[PDB]
Amino acid sequence: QDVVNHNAQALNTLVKQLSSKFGAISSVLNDILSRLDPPEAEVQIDRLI
Amino acid sequence: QSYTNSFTRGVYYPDKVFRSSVLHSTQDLFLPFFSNVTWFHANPVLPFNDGVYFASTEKFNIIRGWIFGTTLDSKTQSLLIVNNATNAVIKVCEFQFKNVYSSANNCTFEYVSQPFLKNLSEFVFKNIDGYFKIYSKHTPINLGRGLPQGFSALEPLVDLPIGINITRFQTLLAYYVGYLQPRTFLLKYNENGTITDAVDCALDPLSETKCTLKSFTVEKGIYQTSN
Amino acid sequence: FRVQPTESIVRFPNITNLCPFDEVFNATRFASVYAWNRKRISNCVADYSVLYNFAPFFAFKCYGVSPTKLNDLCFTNVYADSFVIRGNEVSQIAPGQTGTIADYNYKLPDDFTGCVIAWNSNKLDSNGGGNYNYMYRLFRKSKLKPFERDISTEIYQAGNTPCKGVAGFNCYFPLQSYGFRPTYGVGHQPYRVVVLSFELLHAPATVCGPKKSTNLVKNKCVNFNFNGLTGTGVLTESNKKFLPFQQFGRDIADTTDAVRDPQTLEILDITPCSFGGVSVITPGTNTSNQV
Amino acid sequence: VLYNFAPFFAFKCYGVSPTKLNDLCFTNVYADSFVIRGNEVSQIAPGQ
Ligand SMILES: *[C@@H]1O[C@H](CO)[C@@H](O)[C@H](O)[C@H]1NC(C)=O
Ligand SMILES: *[C@@H]1O[C@H](CO)[C@@H](O)[C@H](O)[C@H]1NC(C)=O
Ligand SMILES: *[C@@H]1O[C@H](CO)[C@@H](O)[C@H](O)[C@H]1NC(C)=O
Ligand SMILES: *[C@@H]1O[C@H](CO)[C@@H](O)[C@H](O)[C@H]1NC(C)=O
Ligand SMILES: *[C@@H]1O[C@H](CO)[C@@H](O)[C@H](O)[C@H]1NC(C)=O
Ligand SMILES: *[C@@H]1O[C@H](CO)[C@@H](O)[C@H](O)[C@H]1NC(C)=O
Ligand SMILES: *[C@@H]1O[C@H](CO)[C@@H](O)[C@H](O)[C@H]1NC(C)=O
Ligand SMILES: *[C@@H]1O[C@H](CO)[C@@H](O)[C@H](O)[C@H]1NC(C)=O
Ligand SMILES: *[C@@H]1O[C@H](CO)[C@@H](O)[C@H](O)[C@H]1NC(C)=O
Repeated sequence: QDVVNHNAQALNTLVKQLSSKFGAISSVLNDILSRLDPPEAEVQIDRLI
Repeated sequence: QSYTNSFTRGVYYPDKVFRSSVLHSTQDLFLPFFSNVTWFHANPVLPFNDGVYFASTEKFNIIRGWIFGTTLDSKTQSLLIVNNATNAVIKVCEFQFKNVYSSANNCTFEYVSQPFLKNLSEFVFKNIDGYFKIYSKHTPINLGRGLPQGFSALEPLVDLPIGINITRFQTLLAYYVGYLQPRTFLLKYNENGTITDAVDCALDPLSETKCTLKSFTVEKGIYQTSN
Repeated sequence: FRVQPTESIVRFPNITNLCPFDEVFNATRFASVYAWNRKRISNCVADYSVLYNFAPFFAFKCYGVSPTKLNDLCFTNVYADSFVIRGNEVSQIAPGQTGTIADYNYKLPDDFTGCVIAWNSNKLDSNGGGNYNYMYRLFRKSKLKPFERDISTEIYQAGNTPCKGVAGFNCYFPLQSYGFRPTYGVGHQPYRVVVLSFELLHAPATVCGPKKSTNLVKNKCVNFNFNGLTGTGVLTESNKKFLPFQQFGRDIADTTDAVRDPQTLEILDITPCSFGGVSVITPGTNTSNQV
Repeated sequence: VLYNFAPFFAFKCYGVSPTKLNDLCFTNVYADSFVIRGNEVSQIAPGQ
């Protein structure tokens, strides 16, 4: 049970990390693409990356 | 002007998002569990603070409106909600009350909707970033001290995009008044998306443990909570 | 590999009211800097193209958004702040700026998102009245907080001696009027300035651009744009019981998995299009080239 | 007292905030004074 719980918890944390901003304006890449031109989108995309 | 225990009353859906069978942690302005709420059997002007929880139980519809604002005169804008047997109207005019209003001038925003109002009616008023948010709920209760021990969430009644300044409020004619503090709550969404239970993470060590474990049930042991 | 989307669908509500940018921009008299006029914009179709028919503006500077992308975005609400300033001071209308106008008359937030548009007004504000009497606050005890208006005419007490409400030595009048004249050079010409501040996410979107609403396609991998919510996936009938105030649903991982159609008011479940790894099974190339 | 000497149009501080000056201790200060043209004032900055 501990092995199963550890695997599930690690996967859940990995998925939850996609909701973080990491200093960007948004955590959704499509919003960055649809709101900003490339020269300004690069900074936010790199911060997410 | 007595005091009463708030029990678990004063929980509202913090956002429009739908969730089913989840335990979700939200940091927002809430009414703390088992808090002291003022009880009036009559209506002086009260401070607004961060937000207001309001509860009424009259069957004669004596309570028919609220007034919000800083000066409550024509000097500054004063929000005014008046409910009558057909509808509920909302204005932000500058008024000069005397006791409806002796004079009204410089109206900016108006709104008309279904009337807001034993049958216990609960309301939550917040004023944040130029938005006045009203949450409401109506529940069947029985006779007693007041504010029963059950749990019921307050659905978003209305939102007003009015950027006004509010520091005090007053009611217009047995009602209960409480204040909201910034708290972290753990809400439970059942299979149908209805908030059925909540945990106030600052109530006691057990609730803090429940919030840390993100669960409503805690197994036997020792758990390292906040420092 | 990944299943590629077939179609793209946009679902916007029946709102057809044009946003009142005409009255905001085509106003006979703009307010002064210290009393910048703020108007709320909501529940309308924001066609920014008409803004190009009102002025050949020399500044269209947008923060947090691109000017060409405006017609394809949905906003929850917009603040339109209008005033008249001097040309050389236009650069002070920006986040993280220090100056008399920036700190004492109109201040923008650090996280400000929106646009600023300034255009020429010599031919319309070089006359008498308030046009020549455009005023602005020159002195203040502390810098203005973002989105704050102070129209008080208090005498600024520079010295220790109290002023008692009377202007005198070290007792100045902060509200100083402009001297806009047609004879002045480009360093002193008057410009009309309008600042649009957008609010995204959170509340349901009610200010959207001029984007047509297409048909609804189900059980196909498609791109969907639901009131600015952009995504790719498969839309199906859902058994989720959305409450009347609820718009979209999220899972445990907080990924949008349900959405309410703005027009038909039905609940659609969203499933990501199929993907996965591809593996090549092969005997050694010494044996055969079949895979 | 610097606010009693001039209504300066530029008070630009690098590495410190102007409002925080009254609450800081410095080991020593260099005061460099001159007269320049207005449009050239922007040239008085690091990396110019
Ligand atoms: C409520 O008030 C009473 C008396 O004013 C006090 O004894 C009690 O501790 C208060 N309750 C809370 C939760 O503070
Ligand atoms: C609201 O009014 C109070 C007093 O009436 C005042 O102290 C406060 O600064 C005001 N806030 C705004 C945003 O106007
Ligand atoms: C309730 O107030 C509204 C607001 O003016 C009014 O239109 C309506 O007629 C009123 N209802 C009754 C029954 O008077
Ligand atoms: C109503 O608003 C106008 C416009 O700002 C103002 O001139 C007038 O003085 C206001 N009314 C009162 C009684 O102050
Ligand atoms: C209490 O009032 C609400 C709204 O006025 C109503 O929906 C509900 O049925 C009432 N409860 C009872 C027991 O009548
Ligand atoms: C959820 O709703 C369905 C039908 O709407 C009902 O059958 C079921 O009992 C509900 N579940 C709960 C826990 O209320
Ligand atoms: C403003 O409106 C008037 C009449 O409505 C029109 O004559 C004028 O050309 C308009 N100007 C602009 C810049 O739209
Ligand atoms: C939008 O208009 C269509 C056209 O008939 C109608 O079928 C639909 O119900 C309308 N929806 C809303 C939300 O107004
Ligand atoms: C400079 O000093 C002289 C005399 O000491 C005084 O008259 C003058 O006002 C001062 N000017 C400033 C700007 O301090």
